[PDB]
Amino acid sequence: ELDLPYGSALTSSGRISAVTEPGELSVHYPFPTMDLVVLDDALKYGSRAAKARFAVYIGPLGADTAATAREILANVPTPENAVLLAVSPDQRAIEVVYGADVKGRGIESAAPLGVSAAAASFKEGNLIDGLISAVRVMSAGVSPA
Amino acid sequence: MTSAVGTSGTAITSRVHSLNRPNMVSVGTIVWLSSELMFFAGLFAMYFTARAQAGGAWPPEPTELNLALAVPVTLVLIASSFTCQMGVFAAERGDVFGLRRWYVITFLMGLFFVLGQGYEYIHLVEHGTTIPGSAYGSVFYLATGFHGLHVIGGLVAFVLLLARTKMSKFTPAQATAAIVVSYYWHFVDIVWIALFATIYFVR
Amino acid sequence: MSSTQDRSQLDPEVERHTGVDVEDVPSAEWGWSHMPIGVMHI
Amino acid sequence: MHIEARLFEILTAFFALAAVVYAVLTAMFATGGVEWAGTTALVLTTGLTLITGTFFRFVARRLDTRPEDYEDAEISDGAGELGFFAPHSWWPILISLSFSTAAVGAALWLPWLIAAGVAFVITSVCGLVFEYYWGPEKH
Amino acid sequence: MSTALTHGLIGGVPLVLFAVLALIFLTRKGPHPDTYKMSDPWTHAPILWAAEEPREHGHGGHGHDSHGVVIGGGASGKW
Amino acid sequence: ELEARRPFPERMGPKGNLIYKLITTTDHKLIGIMYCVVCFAFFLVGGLMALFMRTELAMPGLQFLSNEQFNQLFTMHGTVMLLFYATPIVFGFANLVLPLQIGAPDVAFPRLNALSFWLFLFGALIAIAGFITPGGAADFGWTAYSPLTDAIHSPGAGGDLWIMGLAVGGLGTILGGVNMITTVVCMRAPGMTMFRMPIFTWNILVTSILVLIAFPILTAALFGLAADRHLGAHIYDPANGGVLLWQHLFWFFGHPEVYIIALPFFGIVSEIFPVFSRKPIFGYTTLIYATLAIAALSVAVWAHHMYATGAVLLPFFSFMTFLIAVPTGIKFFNWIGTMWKGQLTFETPMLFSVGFLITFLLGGLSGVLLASPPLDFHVTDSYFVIAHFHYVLFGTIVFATYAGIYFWFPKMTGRLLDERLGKLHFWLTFIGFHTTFLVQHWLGDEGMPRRYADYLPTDGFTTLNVISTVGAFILGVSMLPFVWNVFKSWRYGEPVTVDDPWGYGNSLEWATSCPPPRHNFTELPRIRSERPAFELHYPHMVERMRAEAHVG
Amino acid sequence: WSDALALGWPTGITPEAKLNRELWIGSVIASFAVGAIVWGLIFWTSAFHRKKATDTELPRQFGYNMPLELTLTVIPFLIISVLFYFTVVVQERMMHKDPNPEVVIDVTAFQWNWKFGYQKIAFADGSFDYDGADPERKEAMTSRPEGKDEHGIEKVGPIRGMTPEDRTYLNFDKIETLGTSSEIPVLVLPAGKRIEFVLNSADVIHGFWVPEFLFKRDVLPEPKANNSDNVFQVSEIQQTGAFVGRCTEMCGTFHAMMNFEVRVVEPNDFKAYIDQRNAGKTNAEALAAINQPPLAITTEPFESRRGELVPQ
Ligand code: HEA
Ligand code: HEA
Ligand SMILES: CCCCCCCC/C=C\CCCCCCCC(=O)OC[C@H](COP(=O)(O)OCCN)OC(=O)CCCCCCCCCCCCCCC
Ligand SMILES: [Cu+2]
Repeated sequence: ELDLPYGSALTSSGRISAVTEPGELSVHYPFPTMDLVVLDDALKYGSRAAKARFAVYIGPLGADTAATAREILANVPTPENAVLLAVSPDQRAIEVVYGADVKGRGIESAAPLGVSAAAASFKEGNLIDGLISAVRVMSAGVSPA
Repeated sequence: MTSAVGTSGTAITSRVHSLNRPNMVSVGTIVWLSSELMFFAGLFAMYFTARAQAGGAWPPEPTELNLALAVPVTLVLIASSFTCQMGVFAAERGDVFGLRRWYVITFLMGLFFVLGQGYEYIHLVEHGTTIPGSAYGSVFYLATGFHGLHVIGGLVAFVLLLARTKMSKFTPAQATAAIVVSYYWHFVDIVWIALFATIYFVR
Repeated sequence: MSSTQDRSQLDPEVERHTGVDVEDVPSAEWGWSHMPIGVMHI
Repeated sequence: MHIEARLFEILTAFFALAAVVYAVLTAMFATGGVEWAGTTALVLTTGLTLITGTFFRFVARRLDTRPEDYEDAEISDGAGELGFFAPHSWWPILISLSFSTAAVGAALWLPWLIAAGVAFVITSVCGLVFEYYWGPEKH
Repeated sequence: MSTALTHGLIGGVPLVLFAVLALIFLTRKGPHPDTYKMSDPWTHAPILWAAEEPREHGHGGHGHDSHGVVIGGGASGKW
Repeated sequence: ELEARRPFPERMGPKGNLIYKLITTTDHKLIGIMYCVVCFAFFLVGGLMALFMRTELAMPGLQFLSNEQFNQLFTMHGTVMLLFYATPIVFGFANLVLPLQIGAPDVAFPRLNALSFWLFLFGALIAIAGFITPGGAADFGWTAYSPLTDAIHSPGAGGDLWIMGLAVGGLGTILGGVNMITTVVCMRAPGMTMFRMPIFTWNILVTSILVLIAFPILTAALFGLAADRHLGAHIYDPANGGVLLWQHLFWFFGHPEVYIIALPFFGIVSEIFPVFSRKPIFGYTTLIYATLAIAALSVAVWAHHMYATGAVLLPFFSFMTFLIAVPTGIKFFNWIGTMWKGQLTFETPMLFSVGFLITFLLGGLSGVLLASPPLDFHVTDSYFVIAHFHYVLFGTIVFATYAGIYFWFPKMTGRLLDERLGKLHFWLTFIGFHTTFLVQHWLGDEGMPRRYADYLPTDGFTTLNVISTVGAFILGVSMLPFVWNVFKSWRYGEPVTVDDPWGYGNSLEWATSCPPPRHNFTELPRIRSERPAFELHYPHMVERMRAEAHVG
Repeated sequence: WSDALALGWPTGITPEAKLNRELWIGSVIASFAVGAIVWGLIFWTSAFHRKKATDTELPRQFGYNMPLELTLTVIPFLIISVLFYFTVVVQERMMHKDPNPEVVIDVTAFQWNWKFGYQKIAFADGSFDYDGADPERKEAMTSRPEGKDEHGIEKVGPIRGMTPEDRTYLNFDKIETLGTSSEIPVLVLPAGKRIEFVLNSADVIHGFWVPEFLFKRDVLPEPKANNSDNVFQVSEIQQTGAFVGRCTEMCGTFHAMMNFEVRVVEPNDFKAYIDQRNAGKTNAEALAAINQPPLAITTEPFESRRGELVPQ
């Protein structure tokens, strides 16, 4: 066990009290804030119709991409009604994973559609726009429960 | 819903456990009273600077202070202070009824003080002295009438707190409310002691 | 404690499927909750 | 609660000194003797601090050392049910509006508006004071 | 003195200084990380984003438990 | 091993999540945010009045302002910017951070503090409402001297509305002061002894004591004036001691008023310096003693504003003025020592803190020059005094308030303000302020007193007045970057997901989630010094914090 | 160099003015030195940036330097004590209150303009058997036998037995140099003479400033009842010519229109002016008679028009 490299201390309860130097930021996501906001809109109210928690995993998912995608979906708050799109640009590999609750709601058909949209966007040379397009396509595919 | 999420006997309890820690209502009311003391300080400064500027006869010829109606009102205010203190003594206990009785008689004596002050004002205006009339009249009326507004606010507090005691179980929070109202009334009668001594005795 | 949960069965009748959503207006299905943006702009 | 009282004791000492020196140096060496405005203000601000400090000192003598006054006090020492803290209430804004009505009635000499504002102030203060005591409606 | 001249001065010197300082500062690289180029390797730590869209019934973590991931399908793509 | 977080936080929030809270909110943090927003709005209004006066003053003639329109302008500008932007925003910062800084869940009387906010806001509205009247707002200056304020002179309804609006605002301020003193006295963390709470809370406590000492006098004087106006109550008849009575009362209020306007922001700057210096506030005990001395002496040197009346004990007040000048010097040197020998990083909050130091220093030099009655005689009631008090004010409540906003915006928003916009805003503000108010020392030294709508072309001070107007409009444009930064960083802007967005923080408001939880805390550290958060985040440093402390 | 370091002084024309100028320049030297050292310290500590080469080594964290704090809290006491001693000594030369002034000017200042009465002229060399009239001072003692009541009240008066609008304080004189809205009052003084200024205000409080005197004083409505020092001597005026003066306290809406002038002449020119003013002649006529411009030369009674955009 070890807190952040510097300036973060474990408090009395579970919550960790972390810090950053005055100059730098905290989120550190390598994307413009505008596109992060757009993807947030796609996931939040671009998905309400789906009533299925939509998740995006830009990190690397190595080995058998499918099994690691399942494991990552396990990290979503409600993996049973959840659609997770995990893309590794190091491996150029997309995966989409769902749960037992999202079954027969059009998720299966929208799976290849979302994957194809993400792949087309990535080959065109833009990860985030592919993420947003795939989220939109899958969300429109999944009818509310 | 089973029994309760917060094991409290009343929807409102004392803002602090006054046994070991200060009672915030008492502290706040004391601080505010200390500020109202400076308000009355501004009033007293007005009256005193007017006093310094009179030609040796500070109560003008038309004005003649009436001690006959002035001593009884200050005595009644002192008595109301004492009855408010016994109302507090009842309040510290569970006796909401004793608190109500003592505060009712205190309210009656404060109302009598207000009516006596109004009658003395009527006598004074009828015999010349008047706020637009003279500097003494204006400073005296301003000081005593602002104190009278304070007394009327204290009467409002008395009636409001008696209603509050009617509408809920007497709890240490209501006891605290009674103590702070008593603090305010004691401040009111203290500033009256000062005002009566300066206006009537010291002159 | 001194209260009982209420069960309200009211007749519903557009179906509210399009327009506003309960996430934005928590009582969307309990009554008129959506003014079209076009009418507001006009 | 010794420090709280001691602060106001120091303020009382200074204000008494200032009032006394101002009165002494203005009764003599001034064109009209005591100013009677600065002197009274200083005296009664001394009285302000005196009231607050006397209450604080009485409390401190009456009160055993709280954790808030105790060095080396652990957080768990202060744990417990803190008193009632008035949750959401709309009566403050109504009191402010009623006092503003009375204030405009005072500024614009409208005795009817002053009376209406005073009535509104009484009503809104009643609402604020009784908000957390109004027993359930008995029908 | 030369109403036109000094009115132009009071109207422009603020604007001119504002423009100069905006060029000086607003044209500086911000602390936000530069956008991740597709060709460049993924250097950032693994990212997982979730909607927080659907109601969670209870708020309290206790009583949510771990029933199952219960995977309900899969898909894949190679760009 | 990884958490499912959103790509970007909520920008605006679900519809209708604020209006009913604002109406009903009892939480101190939201009330402090409303204080800050409303006070900044009033600052914009007062600054617009300032720019109107300055545009008129750039020309010897009366280009667009009638004499009484300009007089109403400076009157309402001074009143808005002292009693309706600064004295409320001190309590805005109080409600914002003081309950956090003492480890408290809320303020002592939360309904009372909400009442204070609303009483302030509506008092300000009614005071401003003088303008909509056909006569206009109050002609008499901010000071509102007696014979000019009676019904006969200035019979307008704007004056009465001003009197009652100031009265209502004063009641709100008194309630706020009672609330803050009660909060600091009673509500406090289990380990937070009085002598280890932050300098900001010390300053707010002493400021509230001064508030109670002063504002009741303002209420008494204003009620006496209202009686004089609406009843002919001879309270301030010049043939009585009326004019000097009002002078003494009003200044006994206002001088402690300027020091309640200053001390809270001295505390804000004392919080700013240690965190960006990476070292403790120098002479913490010295700072608290200096604050106590400042308040004590301020309560009793009110009448150095009345040197030219020929009716005050000049030596007494001059000596007290110097005696109160000394503690401000002690505090200034404590700030400098705090900056001394630390890994200084000049982010926008400490840029504004250092700007405060720079401007306030010249303001205080002007003050010490003014303290001497022989000098004050020439420079009294002139633009030298305008430059003095604008330097001290704009340093202590604009630079310091900007520092406080840039400092606690993350801790009240969860979002960081854009740093480059902060740089641009600070430099625009500095340049504009120094351009507008520096020349006013020479402007008032050469004969041109304050409260002149116009001046002769044959008279001097024309190029200098247009220089001041260039400066005023530089400030006007400088305001735009800050407004844009706040507007685009409240809802957008770099999210801060951790305590101490400004690392090496202290004073215990950085021991809680950057958007503080309702009741301010889910955890309290081991409060053992003046820097609980610094000790928590850097436990290894604790020994050092005690090792080098005594070395100095 | 001194004038540049004077921060815009009007050069003194009275001994008290020059002493005040010396005090200001000394205090400005002291304050500039203090400000320079403090700015030097602030910039030097600003040079203590967070160097990149600095590893994870936080500062000394010293704080609490008792010797240095004592030094810097005792020295400012020394600076303020010396400056206050200089203040007191210079202040002593603000009103010598010479019982035998050399020319007494009664400066009345009514709402939006001035008036100068030449209360008394008494030259040490021996001349000017002149004095003010003062039969114009009449009270408003409302000691009527009966008021609105039928009997008994016999009200005397609001204040000290007199009505507020009494004007007993307001002292009038024979040679009144009243100024109108269209004619700037030009007060005439003799150079080299000790001039008393007996200050009063007819309507409202406001101020009497001659920037070249480097001194001012608020003309209060009733100075005596307000415990105020209306009277203020000037020991001597050396420089002749015209010097502007301004209402340096909030007078009213026309607070900027109150500018007056003081036209200091030689004693013989003053004698001629006073002689020609005793005989019925306006201030302009008397000033012209001594071969001087009649109207104010440093200022003009600029337009009563509300502004430039008013259609005439
Ligand atoms: C935040 C507001 C604020 C602050 C902090 C101050 C602080 C001070 N003020 Fe200020 N003052 C005003 C606001 C403020 N003032 C306002 C608004 C007026 C309006 C008048 C009107 O219009 O009626 C006014 C008027 C005013 C006057 C009246 C001038 C006149 O009208 O003729 C005078 C003195 O005459 C004065 C003095 C001082 C002094 C001595 C300080 C000191 O407390 C602070 C400065 C002094 C220092 C000494 C600090 C620097 C110290 C050092 C650098 C240490 C080493 C140096 C030495 C030892 C010299 N003030
Ligand atoms: C906090 C107090 C404070 C502040 C910040 C200021 C700020 C300024 N003041 Fe000051 N001023 C006083 C307090 C203050 N003043 C006092 C107390 C007096 C004496 C009053 C009296 O004697 O009665 C005075 C007097 C005073 C006068 C004397 C007028 C006269 O007597 O004839 C002048 C003249 O230029 C002036 C100018 C300025 C300027 C140019 C600024 C600038 O710093 C202002 C910056 C302005 C802006 C940043 C506004 C730009 C904003 C917009 C364009 C947006 C507008 C939008 C809306 C309104 C919705 N002030
Ligand atoms: C702020 C108030 C306004 C401004 C401040 C005022 C403060 C005054 C306070 C107390 C005084 C009340 C005592 C009243 C009795 C005194 C007797 C007297 O004064 O004499 C009779 C005269 C006639 O005199 P006359 O024409 O010469 O005829 C001679 C006949 N032969 O009546 C009067 O004018 C006196 C009437 C005064 C009524 C004041 C009402 C106060 C209530 C205000 C409510 C709060 C407002 C909140 C504002 C934020
Ligand atoms: Cu005048």
